[PDB]
Amino acid sequence: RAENMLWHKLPKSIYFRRGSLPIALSDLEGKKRAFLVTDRFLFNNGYADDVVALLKAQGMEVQTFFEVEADPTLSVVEKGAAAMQSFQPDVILALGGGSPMDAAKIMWVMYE
Amino acid sequence: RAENMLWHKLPKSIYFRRGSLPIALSDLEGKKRAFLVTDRFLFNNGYADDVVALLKAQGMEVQTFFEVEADPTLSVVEKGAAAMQSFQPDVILALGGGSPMDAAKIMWVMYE
Repeated sequence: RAENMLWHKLPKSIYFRRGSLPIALSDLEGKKRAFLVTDRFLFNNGYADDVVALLKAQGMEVQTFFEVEADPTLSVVEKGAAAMQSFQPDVILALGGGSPMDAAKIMWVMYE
Repeated sequence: RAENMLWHKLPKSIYFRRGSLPIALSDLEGKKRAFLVTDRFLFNNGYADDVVALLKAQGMEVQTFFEVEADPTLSVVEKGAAAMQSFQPDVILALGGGSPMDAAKIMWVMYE
């Protein structure tokens, strides 16, 4: 007979406004390698260009990965993992809605 | 002319119940050196004994510091900093209410 543990834990760091992006990423000093996780629709739009330009702003070796559809598959996850672990990036950029981010996380940890 | 940043940031990890202590500190594996920050009243009570016993539970090189009164002083802060930086602890244990904790923080960073 005994009692339990309940929980409340949060990510440490969050930003929120219009035009956050530049002032949000301003504090990104010497993190050197970067990797993009996104979808080809959004990457197709004039959106990824913005962030890679801001990555050039101090100049990062990056590569866009827009190769996830509506779901994590067990098929993109390993190609993305293999590609980035070929790259050995040191910062991972999750973009978008639903599938792009979490699959990244997964293959992210697969890099670890 | 431009807009600003507002904020919301939190410590990552918190526990909350009755008898948290053992199940809270259970996840404290190989952190090896420990330092106590407390007051001589509370240390005088049968309270510090409990935590140092649980520190022995896997066995930590620790030392109690109960030498702060109702306030940070500019006098205890440096003796505590000097003592711990003689010890080089790697985990700092803040105990109590008001003055004991924050002064620690201060001299904590003075160690850094």
